[PDB]
Amino acid sequence: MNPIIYTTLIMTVMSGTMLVMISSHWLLIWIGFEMNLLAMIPVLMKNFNPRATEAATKYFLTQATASMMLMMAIIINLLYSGQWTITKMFNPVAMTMMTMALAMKLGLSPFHFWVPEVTQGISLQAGLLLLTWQKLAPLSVLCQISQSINPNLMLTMAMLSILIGGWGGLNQTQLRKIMAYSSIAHMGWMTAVLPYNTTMTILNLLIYITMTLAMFMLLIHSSATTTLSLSHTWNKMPVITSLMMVTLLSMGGLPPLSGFMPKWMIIQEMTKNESIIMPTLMAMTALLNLYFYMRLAYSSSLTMFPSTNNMKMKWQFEHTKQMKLLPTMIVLSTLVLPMTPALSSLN
Amino acid sequence: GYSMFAVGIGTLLFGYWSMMKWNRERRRLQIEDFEARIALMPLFQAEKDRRVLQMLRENLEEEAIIMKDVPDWKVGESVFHTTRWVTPMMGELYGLRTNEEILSATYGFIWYT
Amino acid sequence: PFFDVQKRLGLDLDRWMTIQSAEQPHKIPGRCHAFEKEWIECAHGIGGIRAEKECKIEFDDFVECLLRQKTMKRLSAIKRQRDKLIKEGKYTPPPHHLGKEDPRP
Amino acid sequence: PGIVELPTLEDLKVQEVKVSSSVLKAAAHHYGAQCDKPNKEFMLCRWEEKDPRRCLEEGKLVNQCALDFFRQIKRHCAEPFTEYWTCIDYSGLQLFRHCRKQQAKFDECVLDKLGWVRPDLGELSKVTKVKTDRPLPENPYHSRARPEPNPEAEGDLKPAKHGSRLFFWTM
Amino acid sequence: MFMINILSLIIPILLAVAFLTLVERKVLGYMQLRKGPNVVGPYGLLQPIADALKLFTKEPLRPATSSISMFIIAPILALSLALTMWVPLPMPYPLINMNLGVLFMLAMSSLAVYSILWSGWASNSKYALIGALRAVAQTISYEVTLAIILLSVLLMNGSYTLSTLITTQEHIWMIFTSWPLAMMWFISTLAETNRAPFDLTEGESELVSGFNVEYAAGPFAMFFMAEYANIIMMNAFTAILFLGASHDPHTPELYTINFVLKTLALTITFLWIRASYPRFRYDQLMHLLWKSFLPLTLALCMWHISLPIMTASIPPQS
Amino acid sequence: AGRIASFLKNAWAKEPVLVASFAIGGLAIILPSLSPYTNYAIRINRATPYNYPVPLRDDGNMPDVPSHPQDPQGPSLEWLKNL
Amino acid sequence: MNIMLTLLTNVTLASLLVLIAFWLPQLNAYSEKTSPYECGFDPMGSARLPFSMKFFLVAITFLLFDLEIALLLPLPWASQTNNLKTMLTMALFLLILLAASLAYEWTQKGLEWAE
Amino acid sequence: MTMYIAFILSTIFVIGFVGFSSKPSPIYGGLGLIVSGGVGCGIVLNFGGSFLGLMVFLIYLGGMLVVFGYTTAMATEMYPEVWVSNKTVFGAFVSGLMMEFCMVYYALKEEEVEIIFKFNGLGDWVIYDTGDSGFFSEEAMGIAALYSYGTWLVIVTGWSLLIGVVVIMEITRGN
Ligand SMILES: CCCCCCCCCCCCCCCCC[C@@H](O)O[C@H](CO[C@H](O)CCCCCCCCCCCCCCC)COP(=O)(O)OCC[N+](C)(C)C
Ligand SMILES: CCCCCCCCCCCCCCCCC[C@@H](O)O[C@H](CO[C@H](O)CCCCCCCCCCCCCCC)COP(=O)(O)OCC[N+](C)(C)C
Ligand SMILES: CCCCCCCC/C=C/CCCCCCCC(=O)OC[C@H](COP(=O)(O)OCCN)OC(=O)CCCCCCC/C=C/CCCCCCCC
Ligand SMILES: CCCCCCCC/C=C\CCCCCCCC(=O)O[C@H](COC(=O)CCCCCCC/C=C/CCCCCCCC)COP(=O)(O)OCCN
Repeated sequence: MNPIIYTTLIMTVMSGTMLVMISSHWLLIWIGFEMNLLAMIPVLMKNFNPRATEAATKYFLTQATASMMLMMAIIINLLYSGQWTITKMFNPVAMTMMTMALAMKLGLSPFHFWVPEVTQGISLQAGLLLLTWQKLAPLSVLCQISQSINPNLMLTMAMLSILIGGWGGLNQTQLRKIMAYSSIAHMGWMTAVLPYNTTMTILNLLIYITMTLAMFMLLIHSSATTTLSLSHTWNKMPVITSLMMVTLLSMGGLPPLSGFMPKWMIIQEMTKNESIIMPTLMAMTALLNLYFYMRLAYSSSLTMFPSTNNMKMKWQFEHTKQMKLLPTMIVLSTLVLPMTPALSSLN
Repeated sequence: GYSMFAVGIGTLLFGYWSMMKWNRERRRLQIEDFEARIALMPLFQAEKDRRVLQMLRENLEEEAIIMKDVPDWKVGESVFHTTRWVTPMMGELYGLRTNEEILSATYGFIWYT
Repeated sequence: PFFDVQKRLGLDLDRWMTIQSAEQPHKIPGRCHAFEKEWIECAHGIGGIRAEKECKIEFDDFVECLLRQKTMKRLSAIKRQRDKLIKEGKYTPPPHHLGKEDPRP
Repeated sequence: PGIVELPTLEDLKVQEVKVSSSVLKAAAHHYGAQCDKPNKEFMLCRWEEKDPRRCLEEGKLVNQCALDFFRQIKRHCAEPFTEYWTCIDYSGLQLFRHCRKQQAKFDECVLDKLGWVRPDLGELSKVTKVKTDRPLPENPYHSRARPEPNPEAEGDLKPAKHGSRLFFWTM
Repeated sequence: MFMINILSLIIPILLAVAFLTLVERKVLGYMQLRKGPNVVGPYGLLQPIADALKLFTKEPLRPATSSISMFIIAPILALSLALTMWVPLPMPYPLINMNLGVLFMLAMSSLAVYSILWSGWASNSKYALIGALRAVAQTISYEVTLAIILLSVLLMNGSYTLSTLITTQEHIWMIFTSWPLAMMWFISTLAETNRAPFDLTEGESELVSGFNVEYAAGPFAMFFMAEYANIIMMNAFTAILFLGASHDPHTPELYTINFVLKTLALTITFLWIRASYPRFRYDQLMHLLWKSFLPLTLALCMWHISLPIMTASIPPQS
Repeated sequence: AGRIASFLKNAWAKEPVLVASFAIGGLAIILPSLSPYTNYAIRINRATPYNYPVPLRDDGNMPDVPSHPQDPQGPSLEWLKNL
Repeated sequence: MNIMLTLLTNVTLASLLVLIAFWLPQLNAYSEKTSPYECGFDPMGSARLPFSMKFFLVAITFLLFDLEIALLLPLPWASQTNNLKTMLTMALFLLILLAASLAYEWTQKGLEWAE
Repeated sequence: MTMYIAFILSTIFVIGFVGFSSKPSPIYGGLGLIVSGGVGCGIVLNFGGSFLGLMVFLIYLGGMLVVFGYTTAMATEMYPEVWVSNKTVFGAFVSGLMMEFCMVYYALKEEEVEIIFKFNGLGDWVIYDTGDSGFFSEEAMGIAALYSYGTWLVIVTGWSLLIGVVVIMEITRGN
């Protein structure tokens, strides 16, 4: 692919997301989604091979079905109230269809199956984009229509997402599928607090995005897509594996690391309403994500796996391309808890 | 080579000038017809108001005759909280008439070719 | 979530098409222009929570104009009673209704 | 929700203008030139009251003015008007352009007999002013009283008491 | 009374098609230094009747491998659409007066391709399939350019009503204003009717009979009649669009005579072109339509939007 | 200025269709901004009376509004007859 | 109503022509007569086998260019607006965008058929 | 009740939808979609939407021509399936027909809420407008307002179409 064409496609993806974020008209929001998908399909196919083509096809089918349901919900809402402005969604059937369409776009359970497959079928850069930038538009719409949400449906989907993310991640040796299941669980956490406080949703999204960016950038720096290939990195660059171990611990939600901050905050918010059983269940379930993060840390940093002879040659060369934002991303992923009250600036 | 291009360009320019003159004349004629319609509009509005009111009154009297059997039916009761005038839905003007008039009132203009 | 770029810059990217009571070409009015105008003026500035209760009458009138459910219910009741009366044979329907009416311009 | 007030049938009776569309179109310009005042009064009533039940007398006056206009036209130029409107009526689109001789004869007759001048192009489409003793309606929409707004934000901003007050943080 | 109008429209069109077959044969003969049909009937005037009687008393075949439903549906669709395409033509008054007659013709013309598509597919033979795919390619070649040319020409009419074209060309023919568009439209109508040099769906030398190779007797005659009716109809549309006859409301017969004469001239030009030139390759038709006609058509559409605004010559009837 | 002349000659010798298309498109783009009759087209569009002109209530302080269609006040279309 | 009657009349006439064609003449159908035609020799494969399309990219581009026709059709009515400058700017913008897309597909060998 | 024309057209619309949704073979699916496009054009025409109906019919005719070519190229088999050549396709078709007939009977003989709300029938003529004014078509004016009011829509639409051309070329580049 031409670099000019790649830049144009990335800019079109971002423009579709921005159009979703700045629009007041439902038609313009739908157009933003369409433009984002149209530009996103070729980016997933940048390195051409059958797996990338399969991932792109599955992604297109899922997102096109979601957009059809989105448009039908908009039209039903218009039928029962001649309104185009994104507001309290005057019809409940239309609101149910809207919620299901947005959940399918986000990959929330039980519309979760496509996320591990698409993530595994594409490159690490495409996976970074898909798991970070592609969450902004549906979450922005959900934040805008939160007051009309049905808490039962969204809470059911969020709890299912957390459970399924943990259970599915428990079974993986491929790093991209691990990241996808982690994303599913974190989306569940984000949507669990949405009917109560959208500021907490934004805070969780920001912290998750920072940690995911650090994770994907560390995985690109050490060209590993499997557990066994990541188990070699200690014999080439131990600093990368140590930073990865601390980042995994933060993603597990352990204090005093930054990944503990959202869950903590969310739990507190849920106890400001009554909502006692659900946060307890959510934390006990997030223990599963912590377990498979810890297994990855065992494989890559806390023990030393056997290496190969040809690795000696790799000792003689340095990394050519350097990521300028990786150190700041790591620091923000780990040492940010003491600045928790700054979340007031989010609302 | 040059002669053919020149002849074509001259033909195009002559056609452009003729069409400009004719289109301006047609615009003036349209303005005149629109002014005639504007002059005629108030009488049509008055007769339309009288026709609508007469149909509504006939429907009201017929409904008052019909619906006196039932216990709890207020005759001529509105369906709107507001007390201002609401344009009739045309299922209210032609609701008690033959299907020929209903067809002519609904699809008469669309089907006229 | 929503970055009100239009409000900050005063651009009007899409607000011209959000409602039916907003500056149509040739001043063509919507079928429910007055009802929507009244509901909007009632609900302006007080927030959605208060508007959902204090502007319920205007919204109900607007929805009745939009979908016309009660009007069809009333028309169906009248027609059913008339049909029963004629079937019993007591209706004695008028000439204008039957198409024998003296039309006016 | 209350009953709907409707005029009686007897109140809706008026002498009718029973000439076809071609006849009306053939005399449209002179009709708009002569009967302008009652028509403008009726249109102002119609657009201000927003209720057909409140401008019935104005409609009757419009009908009376049209009847007087057509009575005069019959009295002075029966034949030229008949020829002109027959010419207009033959056309499928009822076009002015195809019958100018008959229009010229009708115009000459009305000018000589009644001193009537056909309006120039763009004159009947003007926005005019009308003098009426009818009071301007105050609530033509029958609007309810608007709910009172949330009061306001007032006073000077002071730092938050003891900071954020979030768990153990003292700032 | 309206059914009488429908019959008086559709029966004379069929007779005109029948005798257009004879006229085309005789014109080709005399341009090829021969005579053509002059034996059965004086000057071959009974030849179309004999051809029709022979074709409708001949056994029709149902191929063993064919899909029978589509096989029978395709000629019915072709003939019915060809007859229907005539109803909005003002001569000077149309049978059906439409606000958007031009768009109606466009839609029905783009529907007519499925006759060839489905007949070729349902024949279940290789030559028919090749002909149907050539039809797909031909439509993809011409459709967009044809639509843009139509819009560019109608930017001076003011609407899509076909009768307004009579008043638009009251003083001058539209060809004097848009002769490049007229040329491209003429070539596009040659391509739209599958006529030489763009007769690729039949392709007699390459594909035997092409899409209708399995058809015989009456179903084949129906395809023939639909094709020739489309010829006459498209040339009548061109005559109305670019050479506007003067209409006197008290004497429509003069307009009818003038319009019929212009239509016959354009149809004879079609026959002349068939007799004069060799056949395109069907990729070359696509390249001609997409690399030469399309850019010029886009530029001329820009020019015909800009020109009425520049010269304050916008037509009426918003 | 000399190489582009050769480029134009070569384009005219190899792809005349594209040369004509680009010339026509450029003329169509740039000419309307240099014509004095575009505003005449705008005025003609504005002078077409699609809707009824609703009269204004006389408050006694509008000397620019005519009291009758034939009064000297109000807009004029006399510019349109000379076009 | 009239258009529906016209459609019914035309379809009925065509159907009656087919019926007459199939019921008037004498039929003698046998296996060799109804076999597929391939110029006197039996076909090797089936006509239902995949048939390669060499101009698939042009077909997709035709799908995309067909919607610009729907976008540009209302131009005769759009030319009657009061703000002619905005309308002309937007129409020229759309046509320039279409020309740019055609130029992009042309220069990247997109109009060439597959070999 | 008046001639049932709109109801008949909408029923044929649903029937064509069931025809292509049972997925016999893309040839017959395209035929069913063409039939649905035609009856939808008729439905929209009966409501005063001449331009929109004609436009949607033209667009879907072009789309189905491209789909026919692609079906011949890439979606064929030795024996293409019809609605009566396979038990799954026939079962889906019959189930769709019975579902439509049951819903029609339910909403016609009774007045009950299927999913959203209730419905009694009375024909679609009741909710019409009886609006008496105009030397123009309102739909034409609204659609033409795209070039004066919808500048933003024109911008985003044109950008999307150009991006679509670039996107299809990138996707089919292969390598
Ligand atoms: C231009 C378009 C419009 C034209 C207007 C006229 C339309 C004409 C109608 C279309 C059909 C044209 C074909 C006419 C030929 C006859 C075909 C058929 O009807 O006849 C026989 C139909 O008959 C059946 O075979 C059985 C006999 C009748 C069946 C009994 C049904 C019960 C009816 C009661 C009868 C009692 C007396 C009726 C008078 C009151 C079929 O026999 P078959 O050989 O296979 O087919 C080939 C015919 N051949 C021999 C001429 C070649
Ligand atoms: C800060 C960064 C700036 C650069 C990045 C900008 C990214 C967005 C791309 C273009 C900016 C959008 C702004 C234009 C919004 C359109 C509306 C506004 O401009 O007003 C219009 C003014 O129109 C003007 O002509 C401006 C439009 C011309 C736009 C030129 C095309 C530029 C787009 C190029 C980038 C887009 C994607 C790439 C495509 C090549 C209409 O005004 P008017 O008609 O009086 O009144 C309407 C109200 N009425 C109907 C009651 C009368
Ligand atoms: C008095 C001076 C006149 C000035 C006129 C303006 C400038 C005229 C010259 C500008 C460019 C002229 C054409 C381009 C240069 C020559 C053509 C060329 O580049 O190579 C030809 C080559 C085609 O040949 P092939 O298909 O590759 O042949 C294969 C078999 N051998 O061209 C190309 O590769 C790309 C062609 C792109 C066409 C552009 C698409 C359509 C755009 C025109 C529509 C209207 C435009 C209006 C908007 C622009 C306004 C300024
Ligand atoms: C003052 C401002 C005015 C603005 C400028 C306007 C003037 C512009 C002048 C130029 C207009 C010319 C229009 C011609 C359009 C296409 C011409 C063309 O170049 O096409 C040819 C080919 O076009 C054809 O020859 C058509 C092929 C089919 C022929 C079928 C029969 C021939 C026609 C017989 C006579 C038809 C008469 C047309 C009008 C009939 C009446 C309506 C391209 O093919 P090649 O030469 O191979 O080059 C491409 C590779 N470089």
